[PDB]
This record gives sequence, C-alpha cells and structure tokens, in this order.
Amino acid sequence: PQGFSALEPLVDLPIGINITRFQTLLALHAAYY
Amino acid sequence: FELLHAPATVCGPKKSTNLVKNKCVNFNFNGLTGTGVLTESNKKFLPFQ
Repeated sequence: PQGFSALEPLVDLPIGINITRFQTLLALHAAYY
Repeated sequence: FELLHAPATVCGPKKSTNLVKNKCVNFNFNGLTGTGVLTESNKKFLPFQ
C-alpha cells in the first residue's frame, strides 16, 4: 500500500561469504515481491 | 592460530569497571571514547540504538 513505515535490524552475521545468487525455500502443500 | 578474513568473533576477555556520575570522566563506551560528565537522562531509545 501507498503508505510509509520504517524497517529495523534483526540479525547481523559475521558469516562473511561471497554471495552472487539468491533463492527461496517455500513449502508446497498470495506471492512475493 | 589462524587468521584469514574476519578476526572479529574470537577475542579475549573484556573488562568493565565501575561507573560514576556528576563528575568529569574519561570514558570508553563500546569503543566510543571521550571526556564529559555522565548524568542519567530521560531521552528514549529504540531497542537497537
């Protein structure tokens, strides 16, 4: 919706890996943006 | 001893002295360092600040 709201941090990780991809792990038994 | 890219998760023990108020102090807060007078206040902080 055309409103406003801010976003707060949750989880900082020092994992430090080299990411160049992205995916989603969803159940299979109304969508995303 | 192994040190490759991120040596910021296995450190030695950290000390923490007592605190005083209403008097000039040379403080060191979480790495933030300065001189001033630490007096309790009222300003409100959001849990991540």
